[PDB]
Amino acid sequence: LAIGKPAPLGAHYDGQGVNFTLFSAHAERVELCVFDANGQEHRYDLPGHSGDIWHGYLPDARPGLRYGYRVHGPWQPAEGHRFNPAKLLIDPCARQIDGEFKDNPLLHAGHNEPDYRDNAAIAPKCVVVVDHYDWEDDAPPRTPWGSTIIYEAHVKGLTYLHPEIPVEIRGTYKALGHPVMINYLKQLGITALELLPVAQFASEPRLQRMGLSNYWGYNPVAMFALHPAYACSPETALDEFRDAIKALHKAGIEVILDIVLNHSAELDLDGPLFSLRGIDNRSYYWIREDGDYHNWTGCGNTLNLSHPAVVDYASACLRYWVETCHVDGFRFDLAAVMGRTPEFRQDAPLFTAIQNCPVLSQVKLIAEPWDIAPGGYQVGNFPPLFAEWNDHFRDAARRFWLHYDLPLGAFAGRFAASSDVFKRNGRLPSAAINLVTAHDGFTLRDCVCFNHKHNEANGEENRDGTNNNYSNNHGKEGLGGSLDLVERRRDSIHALLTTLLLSQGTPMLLAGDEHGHSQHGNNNAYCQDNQLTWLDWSQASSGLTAFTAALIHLRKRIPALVENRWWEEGDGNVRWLNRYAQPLSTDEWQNGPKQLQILLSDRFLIAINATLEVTEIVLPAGEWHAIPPFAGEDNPVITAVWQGPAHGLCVFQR
Repeated sequence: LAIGKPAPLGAHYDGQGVNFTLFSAHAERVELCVFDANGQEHRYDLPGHSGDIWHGYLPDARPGLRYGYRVHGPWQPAEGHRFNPAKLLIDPCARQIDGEFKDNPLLHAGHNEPDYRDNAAIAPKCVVVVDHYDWEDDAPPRTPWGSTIIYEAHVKGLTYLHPEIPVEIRGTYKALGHPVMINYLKQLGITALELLPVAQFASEPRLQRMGLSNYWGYNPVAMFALHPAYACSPETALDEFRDAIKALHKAGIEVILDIVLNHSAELDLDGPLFSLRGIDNRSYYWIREDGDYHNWTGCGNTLNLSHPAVVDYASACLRYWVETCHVDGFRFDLAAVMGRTPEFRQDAPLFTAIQNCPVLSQVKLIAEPWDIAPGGYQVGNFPPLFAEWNDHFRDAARRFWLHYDLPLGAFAGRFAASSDVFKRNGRLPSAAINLVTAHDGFTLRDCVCFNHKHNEANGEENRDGTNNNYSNNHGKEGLGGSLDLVERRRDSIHALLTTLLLSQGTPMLLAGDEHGHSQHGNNNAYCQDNQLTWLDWSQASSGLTAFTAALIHLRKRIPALVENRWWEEGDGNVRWLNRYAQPLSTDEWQNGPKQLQILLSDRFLIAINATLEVTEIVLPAGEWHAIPPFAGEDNPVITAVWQGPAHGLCVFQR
């Protein structure tokens, strides 16, 4: 093997061979492993070793070359070292994997002693590849944060059962860019399509043994590879995905990738050995004093995102998806791990690396500001470049409309972009990603049809999933029921949807919530790739869809919601009025009836009756007319006193 160069990261062909690079601070020797047409394996030590980077060059190596790594080093259970050359490892920067990660006993690295059985026969291989994709004139929409509306969707579930999409592309990357979806997305009014993880992932062994699979995809095995199962053309999925991205960009729609950098599919010490564990367990992961893993993600392991080599690796990965795939931003799963040096720091290595990266600092950065370990709760403590998922808005809103036990003041707070949380530093209202629901938990519809979760299909006897849903089945457990039950919850769904799309901040709507999508009571469908999870369009509600689309287009017309500036007492952006159209007093905010009016930019008014009985609300001065979707366009009815439904609302304009 030639000496090659200590960069770039991974394997890159240059016309006369391939240059292989691999990081490892504790490896004693690295063997590039190549395979011929007879499956026979050929091994070569990597000549190069600059710093902590091992490198080499294979002259005449052509794209399509299957390879893997074999790393020698200390096998010290107590010190957190797990080097086991008996197991073929994957290049952590591999851009394409060949093979499936099906459960197998040969994969385990070993407990106190390294398992000596060779795993080459059933271990997916990496594939040298070249990218000649022509981007033509694709440019980033760069949509203002003040006019952003995110739509969380699952690549397969979004179009798998869509009647208007050609059967052979449903559930694939190709579908995302088909005229049917692009048109729908545009007419609905969303600006950013956020996809559940698309970095090649595997199904954990525990899932495969239960006859299930990993549906969401929060279990990455190759962070630089595009998940092939969602591709129409697997051996060339990336081209397919980028074609869909061109289309979406042409229609002015952005693409945001949900991504996990906090853990790998290697899970805990009982999980399969794929890469990191055998390349440099000590460096890649957060190890405790006894050599075992720090389980701060609750997934088995936690990448040490503060380690310089890991920061390089991570930031290089994020850069790859932007430069090669042209995504418009990221949504970080269990983001707190990114700031976790031992403790969470807003100035942690990854954050400063992201902020100083000319490319990454230019895209949209969204975080789930926390992890499950003590000190991992970082709501409102992320760098000013990041926006944050506002889970407190999720629960607050649910409690306000479904439980009637939330102070009128707390709700007004959540509606005003949760200032008490983001109103610091140079952060704007848009840092608050408001959501009523998301992939985890109940769909919007199930929040009004179920009091309890029904996760028995997940195989854990309903022990899994959150127990704090703040839901209200309105009378009977389950979908359907009397016309009354149907109308009573339609009022709540309209109210929750309005709260979401009209609140100050960045709205994120969950795909399927516009049309009554249900998961039938399952509130943790992470392992369900079937109906109950896939969007059922043939059964979708056209009425609620239009109701939702009108809301989103109304928003774009309200200055107080699109300017993205904090509202100041009396500046005109908003006024809070009671049931008599009077400024709420001190008492009223504390224990007054849950009824108020929110007039924005003094031309739009939202009337709220969050009590259990129909009431009358006297509107402010002027001639107010209900507007779509609460009334028809060009509505001539002037409302002086609003007859408000129980736990409902209506919007007016003057």
